[PDB]
Amino acid sequence: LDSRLPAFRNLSPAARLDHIGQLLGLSHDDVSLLANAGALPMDIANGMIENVIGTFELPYAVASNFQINGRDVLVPLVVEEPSIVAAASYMAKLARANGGFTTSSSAPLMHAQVQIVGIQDPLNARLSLLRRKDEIIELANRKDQLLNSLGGGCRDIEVHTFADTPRGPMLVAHLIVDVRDAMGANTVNTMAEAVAPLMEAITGGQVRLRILSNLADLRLARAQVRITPQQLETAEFSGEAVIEGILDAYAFAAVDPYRAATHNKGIMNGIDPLIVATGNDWRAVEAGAHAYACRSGHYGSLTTWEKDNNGHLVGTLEMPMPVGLVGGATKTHPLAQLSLRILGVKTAQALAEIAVAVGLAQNLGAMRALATE
Amino acid sequence: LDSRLPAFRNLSPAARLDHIGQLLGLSHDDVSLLANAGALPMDIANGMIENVIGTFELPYAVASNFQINGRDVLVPLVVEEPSIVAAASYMAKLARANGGFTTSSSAPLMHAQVQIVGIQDPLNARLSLLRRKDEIIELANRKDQLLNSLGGGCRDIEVHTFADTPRGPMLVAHLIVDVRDAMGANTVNTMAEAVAPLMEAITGGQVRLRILSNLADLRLARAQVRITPQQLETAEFSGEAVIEGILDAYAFAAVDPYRAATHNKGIMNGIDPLIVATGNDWRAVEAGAHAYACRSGHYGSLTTWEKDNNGHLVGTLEMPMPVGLVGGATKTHPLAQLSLRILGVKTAQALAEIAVAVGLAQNLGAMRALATEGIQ
Ligand SMILES: CC(C)(COP(=O)(O)OP(=O)(O)OC[C@H]1O[C@@H](n2cnc3c(N)ncnc32)[C@H](O)[C@@H]1OP(=O)(O)O)[C@@H](O)C(=O)NCCC(=O)NCCSC(=S)C[C@@](C)(O)CC(=O)O
Repeated sequence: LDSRLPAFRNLSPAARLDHIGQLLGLSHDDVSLLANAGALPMDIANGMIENVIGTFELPYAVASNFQINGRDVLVPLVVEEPSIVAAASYMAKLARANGGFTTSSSAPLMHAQVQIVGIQDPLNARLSLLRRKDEIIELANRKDQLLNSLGGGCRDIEVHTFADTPRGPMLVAHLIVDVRDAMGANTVNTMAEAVAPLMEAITGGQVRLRILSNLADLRLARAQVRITPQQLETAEFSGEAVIEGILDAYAFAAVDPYRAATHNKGIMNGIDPLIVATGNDWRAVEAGAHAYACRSGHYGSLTTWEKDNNGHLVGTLEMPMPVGLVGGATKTHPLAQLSLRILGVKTAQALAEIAVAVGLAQNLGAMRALATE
Repeated sequence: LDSRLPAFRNLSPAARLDHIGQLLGLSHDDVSLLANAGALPMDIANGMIENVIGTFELPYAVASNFQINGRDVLVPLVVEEPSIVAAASYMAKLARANGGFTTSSSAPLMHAQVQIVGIQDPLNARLSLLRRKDEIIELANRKDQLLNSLGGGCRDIEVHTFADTPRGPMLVAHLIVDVRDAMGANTVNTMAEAVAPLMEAITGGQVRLRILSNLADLRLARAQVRITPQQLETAEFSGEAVIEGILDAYAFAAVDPYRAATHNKGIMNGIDPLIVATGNDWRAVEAGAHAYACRSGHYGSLTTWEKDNNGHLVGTLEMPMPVGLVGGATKTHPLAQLSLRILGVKTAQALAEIAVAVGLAQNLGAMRALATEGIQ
């Protein structure tokens, strides 16, 4: 694949769609899903959520120029706001000159919380759980034999205590679960429910909440980009001066939450539309993102911007990125499936890596514009 | 208006649309926007964002039972995830028995930031700006005649310093701008750019960033709800015990960020789908919400839950809520306009007040389910 899409910006929607179909070797019938309204039929929509009266469209777009670990990728995006897609495509074009985006990710590990109340010895009860951790892990894994055969499963447990709250002592167990190609919510919740009776027997306490955490800080995806000063030169400003301006803008985000909120919103402009296009839960991605940004005790920037030993601008994005290829609405929505086909992703972590590349690109675009006006 | 919508959950989509069309007196043309797929014309879609190749549908639903300061309201929602609309609807049903949701909001005030670097005396420059604030405020208000004539504009300035960063001393001025019925980005960005030269002249620094803040903590919207124990009784648990379980779930969120993230995500399950239904920017609402949740230096719960002196469960939500009745897709998408019609909102702050009511109801529904689920 060549993702450069020359003159895409100026083609009609129909022409653009035909080119995409040609590049990818889409069938006529796949192209029909975008060439005509109504790919989400009403019997599917009506079964997805409650009280349905119709469907609501947003535009479906494709960003150009992306390249991830040396492979060109086409990126579908669904959103209402202008300039997002153009900026992403432009920053991807710049990145390609220097190797594109380089990405990595952790295993798809999600937390399942099990909250325990009713005991006067939470700190002791924590150790009772840990002593019996293999038993707990085995009980969790008995509940999803398929996931274990797919290469996932409950890997570990961690236990945290809150001995002094206004509502009395609490203990919180986390199952740590590899959820393979799912976002993970229903997969881990089921394990949390399975182990609850055993945790009650061990601790002597009462289990209350059994629920994933959206702070998915064991499910991290990472992206890098590099930009040279020559690329950032304008009529008004040297590239070197733009790079210094971007570093100043970054330091401003790092110290001031009023700026960090906006800086990180720019990142989510790039990410959330890919999450929507793939039928994934964008509230989950947002909650993970912004809670992670404040993990230090200060709400700061998700990205970093620095100058390397050659004077080049180097950016990173590392963040939680819980997404699926299966589960929820990813399989339900025919255009979610088409998006995954467009992307060519074969694992959920591959999708997560593309997401962070797009977020990094969108922040780059915002940094560049704001440093050059 | 009566928003109870009896039997709604079991009616066909077409019958549901008929029933709300009767209640509202929707025109033929309004109803027909949902007779067939494709209500967003491709020429409008193509003008909205770049590189458009088609459209992407999500389900469009209406939550029932909502009442805001005594008035029934119907709430359109666009989202992919189950249980949200039902939970919001059921908690709204319970709320009605005790007066519905009570709401308030601040004026639609947004921050514009102007970042100034390279000043050798930033703390002194800040006073030079504050002395000249009327001048700055008048410059800000020079160009947007329409906003001024509608009762908005720049109201004030504040100035903050960060004298020691790794990139040297920074001054940051904020324009405080009433943006009336807009979210406000273009309004405040434009003002930030306009005032920049003058600030530079006063301070002697280089202006760098000129840009809104999404941490819209002067644009707050507030909701309250009340639920009695009799309303919460289940087969297994008294309503009193359910209240205690909900308070336990709240305290857990207040102390543990791993729970708070999830808890707040449930609020946003309620809010974001209304933002989407009205053509508004949900990334801006998300950023304001979650940044606000950590203003203290601890990432906590946006909602509060207590028991009052009568033993009733009382909940609050106060948060930033920047939304528009105008701008972008809110104007150009025919269903964003239909949603506004369904809602009956006449100002952006009224839309914000409904948003927080729905977020509050969603969080209550989520907690209630988790607090009452038996052990397996
Ligand atoms: C890219 C923009 C929108 C237009 O740039 P321009 O200099 O006109 O680009 P140019 O015309 O040179 O085209 C260069 C490349 O840019 C792409 N491109 C430009 N315009 C379009 C378009 N209309 N459609 C598609 N592609 C476009 C395209 O890839 C093209 O390559 P090609 O010539 O090979 O096709 C430029 O205004 C810009 O970079 N904006 C970045 C900031 C921006 O508004 N971002 C949008 C979201 S807003 C955001 S993230 C919120 C913030 C800013 O508050 C976040 C924060 O505060 O941090």
